Amino acid sequence: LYTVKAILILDNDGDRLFAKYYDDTYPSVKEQKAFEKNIFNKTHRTDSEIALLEGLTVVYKSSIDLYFYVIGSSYENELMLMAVLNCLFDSLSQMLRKNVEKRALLENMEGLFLAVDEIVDGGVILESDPQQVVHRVAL
Amino acid sequence: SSRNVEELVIVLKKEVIKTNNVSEHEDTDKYRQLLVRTLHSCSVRFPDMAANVIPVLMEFLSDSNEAAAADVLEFVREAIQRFDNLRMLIVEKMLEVFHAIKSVKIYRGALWILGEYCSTKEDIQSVMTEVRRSLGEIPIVESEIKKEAGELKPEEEITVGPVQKLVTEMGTYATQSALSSSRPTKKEEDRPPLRGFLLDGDFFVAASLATTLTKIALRYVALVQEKKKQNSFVAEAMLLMA
Amino acid sequence: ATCTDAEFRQMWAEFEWENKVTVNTNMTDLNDYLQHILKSTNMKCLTPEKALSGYCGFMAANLYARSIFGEDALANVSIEKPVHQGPDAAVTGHIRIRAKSQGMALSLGDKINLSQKKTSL
Amino acid sequence: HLEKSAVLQEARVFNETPINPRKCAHILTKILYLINQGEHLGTTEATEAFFAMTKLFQSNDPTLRRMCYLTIKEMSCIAEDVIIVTSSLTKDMTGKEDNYRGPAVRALCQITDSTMLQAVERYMKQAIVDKVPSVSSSALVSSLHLLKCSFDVVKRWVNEAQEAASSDNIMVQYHALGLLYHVRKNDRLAVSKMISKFTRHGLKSPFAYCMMIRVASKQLEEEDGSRDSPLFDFIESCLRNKHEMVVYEAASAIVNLPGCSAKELAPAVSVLQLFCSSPKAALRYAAVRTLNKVAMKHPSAVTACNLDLENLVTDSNRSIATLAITTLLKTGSESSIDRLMKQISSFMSEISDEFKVVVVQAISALCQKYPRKHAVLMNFLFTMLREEGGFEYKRAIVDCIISIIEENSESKETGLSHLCEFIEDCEFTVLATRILHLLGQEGPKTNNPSKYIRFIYNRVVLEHEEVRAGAVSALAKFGAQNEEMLPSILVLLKRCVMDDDNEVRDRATFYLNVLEQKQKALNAGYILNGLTVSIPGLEKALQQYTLEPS
Repeated sequence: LYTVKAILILDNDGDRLFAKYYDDTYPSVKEQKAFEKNIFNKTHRTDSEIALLEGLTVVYKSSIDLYFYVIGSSYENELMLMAVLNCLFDSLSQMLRKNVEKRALLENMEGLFLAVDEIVDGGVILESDPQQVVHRVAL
Repeated sequence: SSRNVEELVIVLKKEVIKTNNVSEHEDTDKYRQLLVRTLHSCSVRFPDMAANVIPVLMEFLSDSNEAAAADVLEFVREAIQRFDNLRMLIVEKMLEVFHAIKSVKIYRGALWILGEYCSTKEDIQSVMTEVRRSLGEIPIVESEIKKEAGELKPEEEITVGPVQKLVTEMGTYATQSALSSSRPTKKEEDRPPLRGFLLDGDFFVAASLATTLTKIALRYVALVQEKKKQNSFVAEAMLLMA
Repeated sequence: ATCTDAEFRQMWAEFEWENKVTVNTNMTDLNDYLQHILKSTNMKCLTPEKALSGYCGFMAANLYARSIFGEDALANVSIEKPVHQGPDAAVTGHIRIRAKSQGMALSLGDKINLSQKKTSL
Repeated sequence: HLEKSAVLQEARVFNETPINPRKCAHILTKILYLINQGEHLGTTEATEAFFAMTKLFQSNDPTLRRMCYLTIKEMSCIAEDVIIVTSSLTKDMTGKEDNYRGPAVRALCQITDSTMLQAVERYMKQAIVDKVPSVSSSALVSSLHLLKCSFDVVKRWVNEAQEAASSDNIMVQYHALGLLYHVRKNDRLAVSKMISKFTRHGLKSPFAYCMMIRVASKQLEEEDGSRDSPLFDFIESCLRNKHEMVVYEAASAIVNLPGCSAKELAPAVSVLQLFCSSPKAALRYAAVRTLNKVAMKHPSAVTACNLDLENLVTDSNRSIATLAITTLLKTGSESSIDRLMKQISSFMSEISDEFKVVVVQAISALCQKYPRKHAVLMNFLFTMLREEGGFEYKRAIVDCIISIIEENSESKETGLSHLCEFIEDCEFTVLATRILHLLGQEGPKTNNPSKYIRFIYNRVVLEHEEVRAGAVSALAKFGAQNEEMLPSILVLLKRCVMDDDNEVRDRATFYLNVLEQKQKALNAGYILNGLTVSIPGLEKALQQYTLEPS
């Protein structure tokens, strides 16, 4: 039981606006931020549903001032990961009552924290239905 | 000066790294090292300077950063090659900062002083052993410890490892294997040509001044005089860059 | 223009001279054909970069020029004249050449072979 | 954003009389923020905050309940007397609504230990069977965590877990089958029964397929007693649902280790299954591949080739281009190597930095891995030396040299010699060490050592200690192996460079004295060819494989 390695929603530098680690491989801030900077550097300023970083398929999207991440295994493809990443974007948008930017996330830090935990649970994909997550969470 | 040597030693004493002033010490290793070599070249030039240099060198060591010791140990060890059983006194100071370690340089240099100097001291299993089971960076450490560890007088040390344990150690560190000083840090030598073997063959007479490592250690390769750059560096290190 | 060992060394470091050719009629030492020809492609054989002995003793010339081409020109002419039982290729010399973007490097490379003109009207 | 001390502290009021769901929930949000923003809690204040929060469980508000689940899991390990919160979680857990149901089981089970395992079971059995994915999946992941604390309690849940497995709902099934496989295991055979039950089925759950493919990938013919085939009628060997990841995972295992052989509607020996998905968008990355395939990656390789090769050449986008190199690498093999090498040559032109180092390593690495001759490998290794001149390293001097002395040595030294003409001291410690080590060791009669010596002599002056020390010792060995050489050793060693620097001096004093002074019993003995300091494997090729599409 494992698909998603980690989820990060990063500003346009790779610094932690947010990350919640569905791996046990980053718990300390220094390394959680390093990871975040690492994934953001590869993936950014080339938007696609694919990136390969650290031998893992990284699926990412972007907004005005954020890049949104799911990191998962590379034995899969973008599309499986993408379903998590689409939930992540979508659910935060509907939850916060505003599209994902740094402003929406900061506006409601609580909605963001709770919403992401419903999407991924210890690296298993707990939820992937944006609607379900949003009802499930209370602001 | 006398030539250049006298006033260069005074001048170098001010420039070279100390525990006295921290406006003359720096944690960048090459500059520190170079400054030790400049001070030390004055001795090699002129005798009077040997007597001044060795106590100042011990102050250089007293900084007690891994690296700070390290640079210090590296030149002084060259000085001993020139200055045979004259710098017996330094060995005990030189061991001290060898234990907190994160670099190659400290291991290299210390192992050489402690190694050549063995008759003078008796500490050596204890000093070497904390480092031998400690880590840092150890490539070049191998080369320098390989020619070095046994040397001088066959049985004139003992703390829980006499000079013979040292020859055992010296051989293990070079490329062999042996329980001694709670095993050495690494065994696999530095740059491809060097290898263990020459010294392994060597130590005909176990770490004793004869025709062994000790000989080599208490002798200096070719001519070594002046500031012609034969165990020397040619004035004060900062002026030379220009 | 000319260099000393320090200027040559600095320029060696400054920009690459990996480019080499072996030029025939560099059988001879630095002084003879090689100097005269090198002169005509406004070059000059100066200081050494050699290390001679009983096993070593290729003749080495450090060359310099400052071309009106927006480049300098440098080269080292190594003359492979046997001082060993196994020479490179016997007599001949390999000229390792450069210029500042190695556009004159090539001039050095071939203008150290031969060079002669005459008529008798 | 926040300060961990102030927020951990003000939480202590809960422990007394104030419960204020708004204030406490905020304070909790702040805790989650301290972690999220990246901060580390202080233990005294954390321990205190944890005992305080449990009072807050009395008030049942969905946002406060939510805060409470995340905060207790994060604060659980950096807190004491946490056991009090179990009751409060059970109280919450039985309360109907997904907000409580799912999030509580997960928070409770994390804190729960074998003593406490028994308590959660009634509520767990009720939560696992749910076809409402939140409650069931959280309960299924929760059970996975609990297998640690106590196995036996979790095992009883196999029936509820199986019940969830029968859903075609993606989560409920993924979690149900995945968890079951872990749980019921006491022997292979009982797990195998669980898998066969779902196995005949054409799911619409890609995740279940994937987790199961992995269990399945090996030949299982004892599924539900016994059966006459390794058969998997769920995509692993079948292709009932198309979707490029599932299709890729399945196709690479089945082809040369049947999970079942090829069907007209489900290729499973033939190379096809990957290939029909192969022309695609970004999606293509799974599809285009290969791995194994009948009988080789090469007939397979041709399909996909248009896709992998055009992206790899065109895209100087890192994200696309990486997928394109991995995909080229996958369609590769022994045969493919002609093609793979031209492409990899081409690739650095798109991304050229580290990627440059990697392609010049790759072309050599591929030649060693997939044979196009060992010589060609050396010639590629020259091209690597030429292009980078510094991203070769120390491990390269040892690996190039060891590899080289299989055949190349006379040539390699000579090539190296030419290569050394490059750049006097920016070429690095390593190249000088390679020409030096090789010229020392071979003792050229293939070319005159005098060029080599002259080249090395200059490099030593202005380059690092380790090479200058290397140069004296090499010279000494060079002396012992070849008598001729001794005159050059003497001009070099008297110099302030190859001796009388620092490290260089010490080694030199030894090496010199042994050659000069002593018998050279030692020197003779020491040179056995004049070999390296260690002989590892062939490190480059694996390194290179991962490193290129990063």
